[PDB]
This record gives sequence, C-alpha cells and structure tokens, in this order.
Amino acid sequence: CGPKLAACGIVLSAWGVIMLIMLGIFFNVHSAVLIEDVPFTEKDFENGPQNIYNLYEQVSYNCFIAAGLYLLLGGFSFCQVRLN
Amino acid sequence: RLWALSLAHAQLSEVLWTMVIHIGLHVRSLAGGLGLFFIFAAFATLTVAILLIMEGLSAFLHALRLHWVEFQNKFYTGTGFKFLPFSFEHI
Amino acid sequence: HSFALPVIIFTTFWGLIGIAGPWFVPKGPNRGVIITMLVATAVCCYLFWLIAILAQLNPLFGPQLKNETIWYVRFLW
Amino acid sequence: NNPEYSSFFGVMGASSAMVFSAMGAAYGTAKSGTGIAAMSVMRPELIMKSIIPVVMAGIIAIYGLVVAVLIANSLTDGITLYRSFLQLGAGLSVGLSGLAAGFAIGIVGDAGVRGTAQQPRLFVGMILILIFAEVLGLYGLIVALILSTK
Amino acid sequence: AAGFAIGIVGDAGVRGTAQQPRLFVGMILILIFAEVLGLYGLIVALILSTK
Amino acid sequence: NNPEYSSFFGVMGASSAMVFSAMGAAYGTAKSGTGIAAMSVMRPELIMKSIIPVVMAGIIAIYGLVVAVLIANSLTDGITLYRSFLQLGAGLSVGLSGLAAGFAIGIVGDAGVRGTAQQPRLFVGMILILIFAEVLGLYGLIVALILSTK
Amino acid sequence: ELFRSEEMTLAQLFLQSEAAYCCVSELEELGKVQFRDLNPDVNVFQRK
Amino acid sequence: TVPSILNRMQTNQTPPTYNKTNKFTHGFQNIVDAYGIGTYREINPAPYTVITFPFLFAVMFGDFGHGILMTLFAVWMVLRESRILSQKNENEMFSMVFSGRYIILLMGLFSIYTGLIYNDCFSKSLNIFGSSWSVRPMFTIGNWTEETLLGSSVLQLNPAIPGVFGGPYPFGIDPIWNIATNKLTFLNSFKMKMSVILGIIHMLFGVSLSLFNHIYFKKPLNIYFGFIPEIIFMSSLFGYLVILIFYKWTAYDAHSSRNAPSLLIHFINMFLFSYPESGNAMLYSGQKGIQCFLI
Repeated sequence: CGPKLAACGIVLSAWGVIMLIMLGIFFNVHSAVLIEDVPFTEKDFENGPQNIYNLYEQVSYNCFIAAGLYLLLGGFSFCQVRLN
Repeated sequence: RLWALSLAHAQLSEVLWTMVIHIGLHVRSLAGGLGLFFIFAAFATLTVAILLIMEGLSAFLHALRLHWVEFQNKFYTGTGFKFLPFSFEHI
Repeated sequence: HSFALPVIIFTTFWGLIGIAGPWFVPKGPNRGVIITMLVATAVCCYLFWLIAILAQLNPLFGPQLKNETIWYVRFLW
Repeated sequence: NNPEYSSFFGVMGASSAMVFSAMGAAYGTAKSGTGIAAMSVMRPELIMKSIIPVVMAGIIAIYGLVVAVLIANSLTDGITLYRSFLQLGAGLSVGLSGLAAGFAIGIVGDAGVRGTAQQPRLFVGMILILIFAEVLGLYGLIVALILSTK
Repeated sequence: AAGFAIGIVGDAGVRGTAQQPRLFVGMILILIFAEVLGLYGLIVALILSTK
Repeated sequence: NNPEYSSFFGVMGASSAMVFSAMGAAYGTAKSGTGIAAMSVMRPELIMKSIIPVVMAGIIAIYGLVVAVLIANSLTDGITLYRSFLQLGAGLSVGLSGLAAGFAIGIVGDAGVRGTAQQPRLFVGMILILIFAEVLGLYGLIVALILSTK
Repeated sequence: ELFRSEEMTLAQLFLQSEAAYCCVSELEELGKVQFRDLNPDVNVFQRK
Repeated sequence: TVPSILNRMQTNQTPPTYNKTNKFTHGFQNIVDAYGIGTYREINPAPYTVITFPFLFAVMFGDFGHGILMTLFAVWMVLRESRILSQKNENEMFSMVFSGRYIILLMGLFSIYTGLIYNDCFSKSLNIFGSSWSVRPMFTIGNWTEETLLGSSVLQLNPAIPGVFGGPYPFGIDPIWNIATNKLTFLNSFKMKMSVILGIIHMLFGVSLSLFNHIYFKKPLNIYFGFIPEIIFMSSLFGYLVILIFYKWTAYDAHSSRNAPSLLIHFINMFLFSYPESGNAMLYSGQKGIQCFLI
C-alpha cells in the first residue's frame, strides 16, 4: 500500500461520494440532461413516462450504492494512511 | 488560443465521459454499483492525468504566454538588473 | 419587468466590489496590491459575464435535439 | 440540385485539419522530447522550463481540432460543393500550416533546449523563437476560420 | 502521428532516464502530450462518424 | 452561369498562399533558430540582436496571410474561372516566393549568426544579405496583389 | 507603491580604513544595500 | 573617530530593480521576473497579474468539476502549510506546487466562477438555471407547427422566433446547450467572439499602462508622438470591431437571421476599403463613409 495509495483512496473517496450523490439526485429528479445516460430501450415509450421513470429510479439507486463503495474506500484508506 | 484550449479541454472531458462513465450505468443494482465504482475510479485517474495535470500545465503556460507577450509587450520594457543586496540575511 | 434589472443588480454587486471594496482596504505596503486585486477582479469577472449575457440574448438559431430527447422533454418539463 | 461525391472534400478538410496538425504536433513533440531527454542528464533541474516546446506542439494539434470540429459540425447531407471546397481549403490550410509550425518548433525546441542547458541565458531567446514558430499554426487557423465562415 | 511521437519519446526518454533517474516524471508529461494526439484523432473521428 | 468546381482553384490559391509561406517561414525560423541556439552558448550578449533572421522569416508568413485573406475574402459560388485562376496564381506566387525567400532567410540567417558570433562586424552585412532574402516575399506579394485584382 | 518599481538612490561613501570593516558589517547586517564596483583590477591574487 | 559620511550621486548609472513580496504576491512576482526585470520606476505587472493570470487560466480551464478539484488541492496545501514546511524539499515537483499554493488556489477559484457561467461540470450542466428554450406546446401556434409532427420521426431545430422563444435570459449558458446536437456551433460562436473581445480589451489596457509608464517617466514626446497615434490607430480598428459585435447582439434577432451579415467580413471589408456593393447588406446608415474614415 504505502501512504501515497491511502491518500489517493482518500481523494477518490471524497470526490466519488460527492459526484455519485449529485448524480443520484439528478437521476431522482428525472433530469433531462441524463436522457442519453439512462440505459433506456424501445419498450420504454409504452403507455407513458412511468417505464423510463423506473429506469431513472434504478440508475439513481445505482449511483447512491456506488457512493457507498466510495465510503468503504474512505474507511479503508483512513485506516491505511495510519497503518503505513 | 483561449477558445482553442477551451474546446480541447471540453471535448477531452466529453469523450472521457462518453466512453467511461456512461458504460457504468446498468439495469441491476449490484452490477450497476460495482461497475460505477471501478468506471469512476478509471475516469478520475484519466481526468487527473490528462486534464488536471497536462492541460492544466498547457493552460498555465498559454495564459502566461498571452500575458507576457500580447499584454506585457505593450508597456513592460522588462530590461534591468535584479536587486541583489549584499547581506548577512543570505547566511 | 426587464432583463435590465438583473443586469443592474449584477453590475451594482461587482461595481461595489470594485469601489467600496477598495475603500475598506487597510494601510501599509500591501494596500496598492489589494486595491488593484479587488478592481481587476470586478473588471474581469464582470466582462466575462457581460459577454456571456450578450451572446445569450437574441439567438439567431435555437437548440437542435435527437429524436428520443425531443420526445422525452414533452413529459420531463 | 447539389451532386453527391461532394461532401467528400469537406470531410477531407476535417480529416486533414486533424491529421496534418497531429503530424505537426508529433514532430514538434518527438524532437522536443528527444532534446529534453538528452538534456536532462546534464541539467535535471531544467525540465519544467524546457518542456515549453512540447506544449507549443500540443497546441498545434488543438488548432487542428478547432478547425476539424468546426468543419465536422458544418458538414451536412447534400452540402453545396462550394462550401465543401471551402472546408477542404480550411482543413489543409490549418493542417499543413500546423505541420510547418510543428517542424519549426520541433527543430528550435531540440536545439534551444540543448543550448539552454549549456547556457541558461538562452531560455528567453528560445521562448521568443517559439512564439515566431507557433504563430505559423495560428496563421493556418486564421485563414481556416475565414474559409470556414465565408 | 502519436505513435511516431511515443516511439521517439519513449526511446530517448527511457535512455535519458537510465543515465539520469530524474527524467522519469518529465518523460511521463511529454508522453501524455504524444498520447493525446491519438485522443484528438478520436474526438474528431467520433464527431465525423455521427454528424 | 459560371461552373461548379470553379471555386476549387481559388480555394487552392488561399491554401497555397498560406501553406507554402508557412513552410518558408518555418524553414527560415527553424534553420536560423538552430543557429541562434548554438551561437548563444559562446556569445550570450548576441541573443536579442540575433532574432532579426527569425523576425524576417515571420514576415514571410505575414505575406502568405495577407494574400490568403485577400483571396479568401474574394471567393463566391459564382466565381468566373478567370477570377479563380487569378486567385490560384496569386496563392502560388506569394506562397512559393515566400517559400523561396524563407529558404534563403534560413540559410543566410544561420550562416550570418554563426559568422557574427566569431566576428561582430558581420551583423550589418547579415542584415543587408537578409534584406535581399526577405524582399523575395515582397515581390511574390506584389505579383499576388496584382493577379488577385486583375 | 507596488504598482511600480520601488524608488532608490546611488550614494558615494567616504570610509576610514579601521572603521571600514565594521561599517561594511553593519551595512550587510542592515541588508538593504548593493555595492557598486570601483576596482576593475579585482582578481584572486590582485584583490586588496 | 571618523563618522564615515556619504553624498547622494547625480550623474548615475541606472539603479537595480525591486518590489516587496508576501505569501500571495510572491508567486505572481516570480512569474514576472522569470520573463524579465523592469527598468527603474517602470510599472510592475505583478499586481495586475494577481487577477489577470488566474483569469486567462480560468477562461482556458472553466470546468466547474475541475474548479472544485483544483480548489481542493490548493486548499489542502494551504491548510497543511505548517506541516509541509517541515517535510522533504528534495522532491522539487512537490516543492514547486507547494510554492505555487496561493496562486494555484486563485486560478482554481476563478475556474469555478467561469465553470458556473459557462455552465459546464464534466461536460454536463447544472439544472439550477431556468429555461430560455421552448417546451413542445409552444410550437402548437401554427408558426413552425410541423415540429410537433416531424419530432415524432426526424431531427428538428428550434428557430428561436418570438412568440415561440422564451426571450432574454439572465443566467449563464442555458442548460439546453449541453444536450443539443448543434451545441458546438453556438458555443464556439460564443468562445470565438469572447476570445476576440477579451484580447482587444487586454491590448487596450496594455496601451493604457503604456500611457501611465510614459507619464511616470515624464516624457512629453513619448506620449504625444507615441501613445496618442498608437491608441488612435488601435481604437480606429478595435472600437469599430467591438461596436459591430455588440450592435448585432442588440439590433438583430431570430426573425432577422435570414440574410444576417457576417461580422468578420465587415471587419475585413473595412480594413480593405472594399465593401462588395452586393450580397451581404451594410449593417448601419453611412457605414461605407465610417469604414473609410476609420482605416
């Protein structure tokens, strides 16, 4: 490891948590600038927006879960920076 | 040069989004969360190396190029001896 | 109402930073640097925003959008 | 009205704006990187001054990008054959002028960096020579923007 | 073009680095200024293939 | 009335005015630049005098830009082939006379700098030699101004 | 004021040779001063 | 006993050059001195540089995401300052970036400011800004109404015509210009014209600093035969170019877009005394006389 990798994991932890929560929020508000980013399909035009909204909800959860992995990288790296 | 560097920086960032971050989004929670973590870590590494370091140094030097040349050459004559006093403060 | 009022507000905010800001500066050798720093900050920040507004005014063409995006904006706004 | 076999020239414009400027920046970078590498042995402190020719090469590729993108956004199905040649002339005029500048910086970057390590006063001379080399990329962009918008 | 730049810079840079280990960080910067030409070639190619 | 494809030669005029002049100014700057770098080690005082060859190579790029602008601001869809040939002729006349001038500036600039390093009295001779290299760009320019306005 | 290069003056100093060592020491301790060379013959075996 | 007197000399050689420094201003002075050292009583670029360098950089570097990253890095070096001053100095790169910490902070902060107004984080917008753009119901008014049918099958353009368009806009770049396919045309028109305008402004400041330099040296001839004809030459080109740009942004609009004149062509035509009597119309009354007078 070394203190260098622990500092990298701290920086990646802070940035990752910030940005993945911001994206999780932008997906939760169904933001139009994310229409290309959501993995939509030819069936997600049927009856109304409810189908695409369920995918926006899925990618919103995925981003909040991904921020949780950067919290684990945080806790690990805040150990490693003291252990190395 | 202002426009030129801005377009490069913006489109370098755009492609780094388009063929990294976009790939991490998936229709299942576990696969999406894991994909996003590794994809964004790769994005951060490349974003730092290309944009924050290398295009940072480019914009640093070009901003100073415009500043030293196409600004300062209108008024700063820039010819003279540096003040180098004889002192015990150099000990 | 007119967009001139937001322009007057923004112009007044940076105008005070470029005038009243200098009038709050202390004494001692750093004063002339701090005055110039405040003045030039107001100048450069104001000009960048002013050019952006003038380019945003009176567009000679609008946005163009992909088939799926120009559909989904029917419901998302 | 407009023929096909016609958007081709504007595409060769966008391509050549990126290709010959990438060649210009590659010569600029290859020669400057050779000079910097061989120099750093005798003067390891000098690198972050002497990297400037490499950056003055990186901008030539970006002058290619500016025109290349400007052309590629201005392409359309059935584009008038006139506009298509203006985009070819733009693309070559940045592309090959950026190639000229890429040589001009690559050569004076290798020699200027080597000389600067043998004599530190040369650094001001070298960066002044690099302005007069890098401006050849600019003059390709100037005419290319004129041809792209005419 | 980027390949030519990486080839010359990789050779001259590794040789300089082995004589003088200070060069390595400088060589990485100059290598990014070579590698990015391929990425500019990509930026233009992704635009051209879609617009 | 006037043909499609008629603007192509006028575009190649705007391009060649630039490209060949940038190649002339690139040679002139590259070759004189390596001379200045190698000289400066022995003679640090001469650096700021020794830029004149580079400055005169810069003027060959200017003569290429002047014509390239005067061609490019004079293109249209309906261009009579006569006006389009005049623009090709102009663009080659300044482009290649600028190249010739630039090739001369590079060679006389380097020799003139290395000579001035060893013997400062050459500097007046180096300017007089160099005037007769840079004026070839001006004669190319005159013929291109004439042709592009016939 | 820092918008322009700071004001200075050249002065000529009359020095008694026993005071001179201590005078130079106090000038270098003050440290605000730069000397002008009046001895073109200065070299390793020619310096006073 | 000899007090060791002196006199102030009059027949002087040019004295050495100096300016005071502090934690913030030191880096900004170093980047001046590395390019050159002023003459005696010459204007110091460093106080103007404190902003001007961070500004040119943040125009080059105006991504809100990178603005945060650059700020976090520089803030970390400032907060850890008293620790880092005790650490290794033999890493010259780490020592150099730490020596830049305050100038690096200011350029990073301005890159947030430019990033916000340019409305770019990682090539994405912030949704905090309102809409100038038109929702689909706005096309139902018969005017351009085929958009409402064609949009279900093919690419379509907003014309920005009055009654369809949202009118004048008080925020930065509209969020819509990140998702639109034509965005680069509009955004490059902005960055191109902006780069011209800022460059003109900085050259006009540079000649104004030349006047202050010539006043500080108290030379009548340098002002009267230097600055006066210099600024008249510059203003007689530059003022017209900026006036034309600002006039187009006020007098023209979407419905005027067909046959709208080209700014660059009017500038070159002015410089050449060569309006073509045909094609693109003159921009204002008496303009041919004005062009001739200015050049």
